[PDB]
Amino acid sequence: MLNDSEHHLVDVAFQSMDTNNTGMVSLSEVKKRFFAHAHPRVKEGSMAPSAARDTLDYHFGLCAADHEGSITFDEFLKYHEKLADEAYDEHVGDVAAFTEKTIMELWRLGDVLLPTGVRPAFPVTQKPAGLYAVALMTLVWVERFVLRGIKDVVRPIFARGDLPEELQGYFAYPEELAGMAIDYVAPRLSIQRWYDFTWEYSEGKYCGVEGIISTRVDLESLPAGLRQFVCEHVTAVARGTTWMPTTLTTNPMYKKTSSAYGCGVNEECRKIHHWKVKTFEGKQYGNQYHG
Amino acid sequence: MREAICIHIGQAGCQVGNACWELFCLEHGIQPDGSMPDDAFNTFFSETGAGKHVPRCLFLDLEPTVVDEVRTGTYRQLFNPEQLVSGKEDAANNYARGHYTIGKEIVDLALDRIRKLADNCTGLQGFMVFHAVGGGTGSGLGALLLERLSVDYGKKSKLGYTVYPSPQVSTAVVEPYNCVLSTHSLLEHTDVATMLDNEAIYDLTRRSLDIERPSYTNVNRLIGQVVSSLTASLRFDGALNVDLTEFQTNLVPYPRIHFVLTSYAPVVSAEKAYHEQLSVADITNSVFEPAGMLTKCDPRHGKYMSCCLMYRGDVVPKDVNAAIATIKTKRTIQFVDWCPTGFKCGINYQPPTVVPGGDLAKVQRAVCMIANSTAIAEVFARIDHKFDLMYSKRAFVHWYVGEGMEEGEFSEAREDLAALEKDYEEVGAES
Amino acid sequence: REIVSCQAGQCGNQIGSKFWEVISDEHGVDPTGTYQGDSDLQLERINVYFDESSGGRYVPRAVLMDLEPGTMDSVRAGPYGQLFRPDNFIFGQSGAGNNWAKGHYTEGAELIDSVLDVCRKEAESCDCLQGFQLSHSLGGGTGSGMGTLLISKLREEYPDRIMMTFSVIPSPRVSDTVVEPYNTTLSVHQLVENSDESMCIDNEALYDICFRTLKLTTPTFGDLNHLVAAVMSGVTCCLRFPGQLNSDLRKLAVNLVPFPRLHFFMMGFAPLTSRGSQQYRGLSVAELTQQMFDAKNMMQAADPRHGRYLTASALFRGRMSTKEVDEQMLNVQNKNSSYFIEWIPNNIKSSICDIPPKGLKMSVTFIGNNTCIQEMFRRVGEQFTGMFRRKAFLHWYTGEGMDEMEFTEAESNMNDLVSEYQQYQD
Amino acid sequence: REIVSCQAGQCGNQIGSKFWEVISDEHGVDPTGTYQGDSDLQLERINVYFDESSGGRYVPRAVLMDLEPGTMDSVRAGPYGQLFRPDNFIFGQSGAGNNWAKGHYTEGAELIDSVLDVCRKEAESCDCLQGFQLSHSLGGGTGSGMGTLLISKLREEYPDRIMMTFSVIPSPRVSDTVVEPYNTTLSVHQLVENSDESMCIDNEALYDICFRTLKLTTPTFGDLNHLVAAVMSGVTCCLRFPGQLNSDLRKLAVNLVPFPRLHFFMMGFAPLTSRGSQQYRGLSVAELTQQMFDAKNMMQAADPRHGRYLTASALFRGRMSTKEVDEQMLNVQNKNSSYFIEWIPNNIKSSICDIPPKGLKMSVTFIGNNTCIQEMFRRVGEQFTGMFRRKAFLHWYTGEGMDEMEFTEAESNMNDLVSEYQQYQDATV
Amino acid sequence: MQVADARYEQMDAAAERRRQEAAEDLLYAQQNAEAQRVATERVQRDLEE
Ligand SMILES: Nc1nc2c(ncn2[C@@H]2O[C@H](COP(=O)(O)OP(=O)(O)OP(=O)(O)O)[C@@H](O)[C@H]2O)c(=O)[nH]1
Ligand SMILES: Nc1nc2c(ncn2[C@@H]2O[C@H](COP(=O)(O)OP(=O)(O)O)[C@@H](O)[C@H]2O)c(=O)[nH]1
Ligand SMILES: Nc1nc2c(ncn2[C@@H]2O[C@H](COP(=O)(O)OP(=O)(O)O)[C@@H](O)[C@H]2O)c(=O)[nH]1
Ligand SMILES: [Mg+2]
Repeated sequence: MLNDSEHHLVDVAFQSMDTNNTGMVSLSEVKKRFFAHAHPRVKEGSMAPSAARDTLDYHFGLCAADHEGSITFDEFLKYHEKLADEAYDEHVGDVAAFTEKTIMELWRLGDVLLPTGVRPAFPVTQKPAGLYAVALMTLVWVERFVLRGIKDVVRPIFARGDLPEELQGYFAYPEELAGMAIDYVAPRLSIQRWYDFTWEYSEGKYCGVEGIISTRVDLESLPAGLRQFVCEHVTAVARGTTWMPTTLTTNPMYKKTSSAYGCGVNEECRKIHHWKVKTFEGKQYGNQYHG
Repeated sequence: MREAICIHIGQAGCQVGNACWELFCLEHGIQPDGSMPDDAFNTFFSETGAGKHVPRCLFLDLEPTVVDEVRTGTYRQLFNPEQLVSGKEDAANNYARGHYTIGKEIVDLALDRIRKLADNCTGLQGFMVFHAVGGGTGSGLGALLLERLSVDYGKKSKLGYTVYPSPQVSTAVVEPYNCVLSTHSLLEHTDVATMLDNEAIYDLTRRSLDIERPSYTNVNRLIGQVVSSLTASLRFDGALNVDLTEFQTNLVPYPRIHFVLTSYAPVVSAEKAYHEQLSVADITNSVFEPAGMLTKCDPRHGKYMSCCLMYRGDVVPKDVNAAIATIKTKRTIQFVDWCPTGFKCGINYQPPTVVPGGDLAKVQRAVCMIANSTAIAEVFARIDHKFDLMYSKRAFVHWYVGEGMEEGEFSEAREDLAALEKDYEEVGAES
Repeated sequence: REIVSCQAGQCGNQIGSKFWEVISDEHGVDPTGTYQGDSDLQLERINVYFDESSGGRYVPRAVLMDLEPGTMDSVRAGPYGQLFRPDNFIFGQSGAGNNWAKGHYTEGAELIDSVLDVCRKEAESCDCLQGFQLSHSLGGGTGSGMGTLLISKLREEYPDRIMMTFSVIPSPRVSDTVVEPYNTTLSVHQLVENSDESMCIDNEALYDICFRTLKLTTPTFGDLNHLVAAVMSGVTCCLRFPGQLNSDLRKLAVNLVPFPRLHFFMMGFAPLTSRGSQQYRGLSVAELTQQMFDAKNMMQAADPRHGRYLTASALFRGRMSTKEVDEQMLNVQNKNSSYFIEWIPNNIKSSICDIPPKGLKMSVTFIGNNTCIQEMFRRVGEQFTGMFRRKAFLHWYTGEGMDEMEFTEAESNMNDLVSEYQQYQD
Repeated sequence: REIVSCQAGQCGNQIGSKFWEVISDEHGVDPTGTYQGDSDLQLERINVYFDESSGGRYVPRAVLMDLEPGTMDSVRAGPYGQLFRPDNFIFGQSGAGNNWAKGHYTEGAELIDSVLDVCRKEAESCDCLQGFQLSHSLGGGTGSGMGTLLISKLREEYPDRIMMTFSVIPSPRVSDTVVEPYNTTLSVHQLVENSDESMCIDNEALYDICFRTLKLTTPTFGDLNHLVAAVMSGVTCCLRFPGQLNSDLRKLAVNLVPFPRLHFFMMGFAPLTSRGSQQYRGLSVAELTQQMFDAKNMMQAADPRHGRYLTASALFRGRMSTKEVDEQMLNVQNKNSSYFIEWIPNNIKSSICDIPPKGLKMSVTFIGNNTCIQEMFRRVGEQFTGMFRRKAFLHWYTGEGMDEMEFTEAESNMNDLVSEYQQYQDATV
Repeated sequence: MQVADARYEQMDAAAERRRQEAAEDLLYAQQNAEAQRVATERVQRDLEE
């Protein structure tokens, strides 16, 4: 039996899915919005997303036949009660929380990035760490609707929470793109330079991040919705946009053991030079540099 | 004046010299760029009118990865494009090839660079070669370069820091072959040789520095520290300044008895450092105990023959004398009968400087020991037995004989090492 | 420095295809040959496998060799098939017929002129060639005959260079050819004289790894080729990347072959972990050693417990403290001295490279000159003796320029090799 | 002081599953494997039972064993089943068939090699192994037949490590399988030879505790397994937590094994009280001693009054004064001297741990080397004689490789152990 | 006393090194999870096929 949170989630799913507010939802739309890769069995690896679609067929076929190829919120709620009942048998500690998570993941509900629809692997506000701070993401967009992207062109040097809510979805990890039909664009060979990402928040004043988009991205292949935000560093400097402070994360997979030899040398050398001079004028008492 | 030319042969020589040069730059206040942000650096850094200080070293490896690592790293602006020689193909764990075939094609330019460095220097005290006798290019090219240096520069002092194969850990199987074959060069054309095996330093790091996962970086840093403690007398002021020839004479009693063991105190981490009062007596006892030994050679098993102490910091000669008298009184270690004094000590006011990124704790006083001891016979009496097992069944000898070396050279090197063991046992014999 | 790769037969073609895929993934090279690497360390040693053109395009120093031109179109359809040069594609018009004699005396001899033309071109392009790297199968016709004939001529032309060969030994369980022992014996007697390091892979053990270690449900040959490619990259990782204590193709050999005849090695890779046990495993040098020396992890159908290790080499990759690798190898020897020869001390060499393979904290490739490798030779020799006592299937070879007693010389060579292996085993 | 736990059969797998649940609860470990404990002491000594992975996954050092894959499926499907390493699940296609021969010689022998490989993997990776802790039921086939193979081989491999075996000894009243005499006789002589401590459990005594002490109405196998899991945690409480008087498995063996063959012990856990009477009881050291020495609290069914105590071990948990915990044992000895052996002064060894079980402010486990342990051996030996004299049910054993000779040797060894216990029961100074 | 004062900043540098290594360990755990995900995706793909 669904309690308040799952009831709210299933109602939101049904409402967002029925754009006409008629309480009558098409099975083809059920297949379109069914994120079958979110099935717990599919995530485990013993089920196919197509098999999830066909078990959805099994669950809804007779009701669709009764209601002329359409589904009512009452039967949707009955389906979700059956899902919640099945969720008890599954082995997680928190059955209820597993239920909200499964419902949201299946029906594409929750903190979903507006432009493309990618759900963040980790919360947007927190700065990236680990693979989320080292591995490059895929620059994605929506074209009339198909999602199309370019691999490994965005550095993870910035927090996605600082972006406008209408621009976050263009940036997404392969973790997030997993399970989504993503067309791909071959990048264009070019030297290793990085385009910025700037947007306008007031007349004459702009904000953005510096050097996150690789120059391998083809501007012509980019849609007009992203060409206005992607720009060259010289253009951004002349435009005088505000820079959000990003963090440069060094790749450790290529950290030579000998690279650790020379860390702190500059600061220690400055301190020892100060010690040397202070001894030379003679203000130094105690530990004295002897030459 | 007072220059000392450094040589870094083979991979191990390259990393050891890397650590040594980083520590020297930190000691003298030189940036990795080469400019400082008192002519106390001329002994390691060649002064130039541009404000830079080119190091007085020769990196030399027959394979290019380590020298290219140096050419890529933080010391690009410090290290000269030359004095950083790269080969084309490594000797690859083959003494015969490293000393015979691909060694002659590079020793000429190596000697050219050496002559350039010597001409740049004016009062060169001596050469300081760093290598591991286990490695192919290391052992072979070090042997050949030391032959050339001995036949060219005459009786100039040559101090070698050799990473001998350890009793149990060894990264090569023909390493006993390379060790026994390079022993002949290390005995005749090397003025002093110093054991720097890896097990002892690993154990010292895991005991004192409290490093559960020690690597070559810590070992190289300890080697740099002991080398700096050796050269601090000629780099900085001190109560009893000692030169290369000074401790040379006071350390080598016979032309063949020059292989020496080293130890350092106080080796300790920062967290455990302030809980202990690092007095002169305490550091001397820590040195004389086998725990602080940088070699897998227990001095209790033999008799001390000559000891050299490099004192650094606020050590006072009275405390030095009290500590050495206490060591004489102590029974757990005994000296050879014919050398009653047996102690050389050189005091310096300069305290050691800890390299950031390392693990040594800063200390107000430190001491290094370089010792000729009769117990040194055990490392060689272990390596020859290590070698004989392979040599009996003629394993791996075809690689060495196919690179221009006679099979009798193995027997000649074994006989030389046997004589070395014999006279190590003979010098300690009671009168 | 530079290593030039040749790969013969359809088996060798696929092995080298996935090898070039994994090398290009490690070096940040797309199928179009451009550089997309994120680190400078991916370019300093790009000349080992890729040669730069006038326009900056990196083309592999690789030669594709097959009598069947059908697999060339499959390589074209392959994801990275556009990476190679067109002229390095020496393919015959008539099929090999699964015949070592056809690959070695009739068609192999007539195509190996152009093969050596291409090989000399690549060698002269190389600044200082380190050696040749040939991948082939000893059960097929063109993989076994032409590959060994190429080994012979390349050894004749280049004495000092290293002929590292990756031969696919057939298995009784994975027996997919009736002339398998004919081909295997006719190839091994060429290998013993013309190869410095002839390190073999076996399909039965590849299946064992994919079923129990990685626990694949329906593993195609792609998984096997990925395994052999990922363990093939480990011999040259130390050349392509800086190492705390590295080696190369014959710094490994000088420590791995105590005698010239004994130069056949058995392979192993770590860490290989399954989907279920991916998260339960704590990556460490100890866990890598737990899997290198596991007999049921090795890439051969010859259990190392039945023999004693003559020599071994552990090519570790990744930032790892040297004390643990040294301690692990030393105490493995100490606790398992019954499986290590007493007259060569510290049978295991350990080398360390800083950069691990993409997607792993630390990995390691294992080279083993174990005496138990002679079990496969016994199996092949027994199958031949059974087939030759009645002189069957040899007419296809004899009518293609093979004298009968050449093969008997080959069998005597195997008997000598097995005699040496057993002599040092007991 | 790591301990490796091995688990055999359906009974062993379920008892160890509930034990690992209890240990994870005590040390603050989620089913997902993360540490959500609220104290430092949990993490201080968590290496005793759990090995840490790269991502903070604390995997138990448990080797799970059964010739039937159904029990392994159940253990994985359990709420804490995801904690166990997937490669530690070693199982066969065909079950033991409740046959000790099939478990020890035919099917368990073809699978024992991988089990020993996993045991070596776990044991030698530890810094310093305390020992092994096997859990099984002697009545069953794969729990007893192959569990004994575990003991035999781990003895040859690790002579000096502690060996601790929890055998659920079958009882005539709750005998739910018929070949219990054969299996128990064939397993007891193997246990007595090469186990440091064989610490017995009885299902009927567990049922008695559940029905009367805990006042449960319909107790299940989980309710039965909770008590034995509690004593399983209590024995190593001193290992895992600091205390005013520390102890370990070797201390228990030394103070409870006067002679090598007398290492079969009594179990007792306190406090045990029904939720109805839980708040009616003044819970202190005196009541702990009362319940610990009470016969009904023992979860092996053999009255201590019929015999005499060789030795006793009082493993107390809780932050309490030590004068009372010592004086209680002293007073017990001083008055019930008729139930304690005269020639060991102070038969009771007591140790104190500072951390009581979660949800309890102090508790105690009892380990009793008593002379009444042989009553169960005799009552199953009579059944063994009855079945063996008529050659009944021996074709299933002899068709798998055994013979009458080994059955007779097992009988003789078991009777020798019984006589050794009886001689010290009626021994005089 | 000055040596102790410098030892204090030595300890702070050591703590910085330790937390950097902890971040590295977190990254390696995430990489292990990434390999898990890649294997799972391959299984999903051939299940679709
Ligand atoms: N102290 C110290 N010893 C090292 C270091 N690196 C390698 N070694 C020693 O060197 C031995 C391996 O041979 P290497 O010295 O590296 O080889 P090489 O001198 O370059 O000669 P080749 O093998 O021909 O390249 C090991 O057994 C180590 O004992 C290091 O960084 N510090
Ligand atoms: N590991 C691996 N083995 C293969 C592959 N392709 C074929 N084989 C093995 O090679 C044998 C057949 O060799 P074949 O391809 O006909 O060699 P060819 O006749 O010289 O082209 C079979 O028994 C297979 O087991 C592959 O892609 N990977
Ligand atoms: N305490 C306890 N005893 C059990 C449990 N499961 C089975 N048993 C006992 O074990 C006996 C049968 O053992 P069995 O399962 O056949 O052993 P196996 O063949 O090795 O799995 C029965 O008499 C039960 O009383 C359990 O979960 N807890
Ligand atoms: Mg080298």
